[PDB]
Amino acid sequence: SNWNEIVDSFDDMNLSESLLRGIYAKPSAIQQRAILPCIKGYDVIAQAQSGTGKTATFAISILQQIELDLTQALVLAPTRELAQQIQKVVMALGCHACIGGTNVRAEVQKLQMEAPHIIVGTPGRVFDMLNRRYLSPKYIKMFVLDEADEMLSRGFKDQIYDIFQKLNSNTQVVLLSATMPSDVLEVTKKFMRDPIRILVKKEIRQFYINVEREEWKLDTLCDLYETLTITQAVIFINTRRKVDWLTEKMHARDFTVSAMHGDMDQKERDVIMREFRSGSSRVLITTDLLARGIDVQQVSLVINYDLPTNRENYIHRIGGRKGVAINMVTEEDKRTLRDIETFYNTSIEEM
Amino acid sequence: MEGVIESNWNEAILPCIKGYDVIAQAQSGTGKTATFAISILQQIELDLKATQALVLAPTRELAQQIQKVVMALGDYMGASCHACIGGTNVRAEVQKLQMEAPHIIVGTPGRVFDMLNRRYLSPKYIKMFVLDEADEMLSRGFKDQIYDIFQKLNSNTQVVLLSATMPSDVLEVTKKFMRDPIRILVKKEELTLEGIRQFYINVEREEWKLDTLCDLYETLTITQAVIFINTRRKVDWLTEKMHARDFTVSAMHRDVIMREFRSGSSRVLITTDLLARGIDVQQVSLVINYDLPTNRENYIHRIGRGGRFGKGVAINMVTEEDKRTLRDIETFYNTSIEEMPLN
Amino acid sequence: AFEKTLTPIIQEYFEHGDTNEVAEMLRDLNLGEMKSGVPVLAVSLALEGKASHREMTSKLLSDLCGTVMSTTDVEKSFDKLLKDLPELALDTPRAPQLVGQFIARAVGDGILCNTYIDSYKGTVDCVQARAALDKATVLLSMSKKDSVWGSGGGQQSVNHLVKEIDMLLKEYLLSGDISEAEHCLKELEVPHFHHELVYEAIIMVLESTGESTFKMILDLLKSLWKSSTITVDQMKRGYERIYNEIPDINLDVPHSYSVLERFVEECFQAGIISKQLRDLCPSR
Repeated sequence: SNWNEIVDSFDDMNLSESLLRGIYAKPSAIQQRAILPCIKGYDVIAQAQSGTGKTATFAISILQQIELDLTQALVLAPTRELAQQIQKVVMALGCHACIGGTNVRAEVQKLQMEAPHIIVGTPGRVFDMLNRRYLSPKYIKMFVLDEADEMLSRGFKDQIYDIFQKLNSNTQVVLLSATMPSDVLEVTKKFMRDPIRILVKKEIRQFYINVEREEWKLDTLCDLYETLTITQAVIFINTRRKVDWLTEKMHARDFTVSAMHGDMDQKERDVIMREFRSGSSRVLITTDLLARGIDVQQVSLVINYDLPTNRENYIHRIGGRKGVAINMVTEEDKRTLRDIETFYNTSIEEM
Repeated sequence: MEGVIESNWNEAILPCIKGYDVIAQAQSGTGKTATFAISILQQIELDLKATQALVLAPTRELAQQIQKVVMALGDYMGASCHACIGGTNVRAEVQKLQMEAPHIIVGTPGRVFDMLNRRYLSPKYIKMFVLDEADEMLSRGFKDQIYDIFQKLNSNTQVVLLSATMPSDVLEVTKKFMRDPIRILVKKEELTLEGIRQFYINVEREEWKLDTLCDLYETLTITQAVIFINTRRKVDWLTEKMHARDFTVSAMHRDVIMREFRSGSSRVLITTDLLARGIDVQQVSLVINYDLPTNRENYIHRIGRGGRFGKGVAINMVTEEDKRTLRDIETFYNTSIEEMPLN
Repeated sequence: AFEKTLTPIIQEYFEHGDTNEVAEMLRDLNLGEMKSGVPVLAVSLALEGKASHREMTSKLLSDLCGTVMSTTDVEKSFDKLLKDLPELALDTPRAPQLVGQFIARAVGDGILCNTYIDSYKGTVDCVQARAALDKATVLLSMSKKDSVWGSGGGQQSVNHLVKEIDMLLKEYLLSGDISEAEHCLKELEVPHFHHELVYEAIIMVLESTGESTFKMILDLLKSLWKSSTITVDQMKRGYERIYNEIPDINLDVPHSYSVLERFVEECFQAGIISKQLRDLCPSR
């Protein structure tokens, strides 16, 4: 890494107003090393784990360097899933994600007449669309390569090369990736002239009780309520219907409680978060699904009412650092929890 | 090793499984079938004035249907069959049950259990016990009640269980109740759109409909066709606007006078979905959807055909309103509906 | 003959969904005394059908109320309904709980005034009426949403159904609960659109990394196959859709043709598609 000069402040890159409206709805990660670098029009290359931070960094640049009078930006992601989240996150500061569902003729009909705004997609789809001239390589001075390592190992090589040989030489090229094998190096070479090499790498008590009947779970949860009695806690159960079930069972038992399910759209979804920070909604019941948008930061307590069936999700639940994690287990769940204590040499102790 | 008796579609002459418990996989609505009826009928001692079979069904409506069909066939033999229905006439119901112990009782598990459990109806002579559509019955909660009824029956009772799907709660009833059962698969054709040509007509608005229909009667010189409308007030309006243009047309609204009209002599018929439930709609080559169903699942009950049992032509008339729907119906079924040319 | 008159009207409504046609029909009948009869019938019928019907019935009641009868009429009907619970609950085991949801919805929609429930205070020596009321109470408190019933039914848009089917699948991958998925699939009440289920579950495997999704979706389908929850036809049209769309899927998934084939093989292996269908799978 050759550029260690950082910009920690709120407002050094004298950002415009079409910008501080979204930051509202402390930039520290890769996002301060690269904060300004692009905002002019430089080619950069960062080695960073994609959390919600990395994929927020460049999202900013793109919208800053816009012109709302004219598509002018191109972002490539390893999957269609990651492409939509990007699109939301992006539109969430004021751009159209590429589906190839059975809905494509209305999609592209949409994209001929007046559509091209900003664009993000997989290398494969985006190419197809550039070719079929559905997408215009014209005034597109920004080229982002998100998670290149992943794009590459998914066999996206050709398409990435082809898509550039389709664009002007002037274009800004930013590549992001957690790792840098020889194929990733090779592209910086052939795509960029004189790059900024960044690197921000390397980037909690846990118990378990033993309810013997799975009906005892609601009960050992209202034990804990007396004995937690905080004005904040998040409860992870595994299914929408269980979320609803248990929410009812709480009112039943005169405990106020908050329910984040999944057919509650984003409109009134965020209704709670803001009030949950206030200590108003005492407890928050959720699936780790619509943890799509959640804040497990100001949450000093997390109850896994159901164990996550996937290790890697276990880490997305638990969340400076300061919080606790309580896990409920049943006599047929127990076989397979000591299994989580094998990818994790960090212990989970008896209650 | 695991045996099955396999059977192909639907179509007393019938075989008669005495004694063996039977797990039958069959689609919903076999309880309404002449085959169901005979299965049970032919095993009743007509001179035991007692209840000899018990049929459980998941709802009062399905229960009446089963009884309707049984009785249609049963007055000949002298066989009697009551569907427990409850309602304003309970007391008479319950009096009949006692006084005449009918041969075949059909009803929901809850009601039947209730009748058994306060002595209106006896287990003594029940040699046969049928759980029609067991999957539906478990789904609506009837399970404790099925158990409770089973417990009251003689160990030699034949148990028969018919169900479309065979989830594990249904297998549990099986494992728990049955000895050495015979499994039977009964296949029927899925309805399908394949082998029906589907065309549309982009009329502008309702007013325009009536005319576009009569032209069609001319053009296609139609002898025999089924026309679908979403209401019966509309089904009647339209049959009038139709002796006011004179067409040999008959609107659907008595089992004998209706079966006669099932093939008058290649005629023309106007119905709702609910009333065409009472008519074998897939013997007819041309179906025309004057209204298009607002429930998408109703679409294939209107025009769908038997996979080989049945091949036809279907015509849809849309609007600016309804364009959006017809495409939804097209997406729903993964199918094509093309615009109707003169050719 | 007042049930004979009214039942068809209501059942037909259940098919078409247009409460105006029901309203008019009733106006054209002039009930007066027996207005409060209608919501009793409708609810009874809905208690014996699926959620979708129950949804349709709440809605019919909202509309009927104002325009063809009063909340006074409505309130009588529910009084009746709770009087009846003991009998109803014989053909509808969860009837107390379900009437409690109609009640709860009917407050919500102000066709039952806001003191209906407390008007029952210290009265009932009917356990089931009280259970109805408790449910409605609890429900009403914690709604200080959109629908207590589902939102399945052939009356929904393919869009909405797609969103559910997606939900459902995304959910299973985190749950592991095949049974929860079978259930959600059933609540959509849309058995001729099951091919979407199949379709979207295969596309999930195609676009997935590792061996997990692979395994989980294959388990799901095997189970659905084994119980006949999904028909052979509907499974068929499901694969045939992928078969035909694997070019386009391949845009976003270069390796797609590779897993497709590996997956399709494991199906044939586990007994769930025929040779015909396995052999009709695109090769690379």
